[PDB]
Amino acid sequence: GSMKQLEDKVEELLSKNYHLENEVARLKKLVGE
Amino acid sequence: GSMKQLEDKVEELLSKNYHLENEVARLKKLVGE
Repeated sequence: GSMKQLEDKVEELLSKNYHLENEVARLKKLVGE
Repeated sequence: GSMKQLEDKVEELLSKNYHLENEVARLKKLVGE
């Protein structure tokens, strides 16, 4: 109910946020060194 | 109440998701061409 579905929606975006940010870090290493 | 605060939390992650993904796209252009 509510919280667990809304929070599951938030956390799912948190998961791709994890992926994007990690992807950025990897790319910015090549656009870094 | 609930929805507007939970959804505001989701949408805020959606905002950085926008930034990360955009940042990835820019970086992957340099790690692309």
